Amino acid sequence: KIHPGVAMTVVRTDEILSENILFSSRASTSMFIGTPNVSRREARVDAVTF
Amino acid sequence: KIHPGVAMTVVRTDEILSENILFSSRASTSMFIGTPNVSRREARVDAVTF
Repeated sequence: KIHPGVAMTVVRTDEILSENILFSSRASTSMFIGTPNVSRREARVDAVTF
Repeated sequence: KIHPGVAMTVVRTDEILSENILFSSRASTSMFIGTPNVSRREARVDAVTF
């Protein structure tokens, strides 16, 4: 336990799970929404999937 | 053609084509019958199979 003639600096990164807030003003972003589309995958004997 | 000192027993199986009679009583089973339905399977360079 003798000190050599050179000192050190240590560096280590740590990770946090954090819970945030988000403010957004009124009427800030504008959206344009379309009508959706259907399409049927071919017939499976017991069920049909759209 | 001298007898070796041991005999042998030979086993064969044989197949017979035959006609048959099947008797089934009255109302022995219940058949439930669903509607027939169609779906495409391939499309080759020339034709389409269903």
